[PDB]
Amino acid sequence: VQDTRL
Amino acid sequence: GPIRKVLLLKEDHEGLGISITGGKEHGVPILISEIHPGQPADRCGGLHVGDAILAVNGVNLRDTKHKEAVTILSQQRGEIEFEVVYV
Ligand SMILES: *[SH](=O)([O-])[O-]
Repeated sequence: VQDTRL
Repeated sequence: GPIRKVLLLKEDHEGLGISITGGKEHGVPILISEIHPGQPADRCGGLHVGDAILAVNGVNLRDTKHKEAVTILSQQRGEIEFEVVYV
């Protein structure tokens, strides 16, 4: 998967 | 498992302070992969790594692609309610 910081 | 409703407060110049992974294209839910120290999620508590985010502010994330969830999550402001379940 991707990994996205929010 | 139990679905928890978790509150988080943040100013607009702040991030949520979480990272997410997963999404419909991967056949898995939107999952919390990291909680960043000192940021709103960490300070407010209640979220944990491995939680599936079922909804945020009443907006269902159960069948969202990764980028959709990123959009929805990133557009929430102020007082934010997550509904999560640890998987
Ligand atoms: S936090 O503002 O909800 O602790």
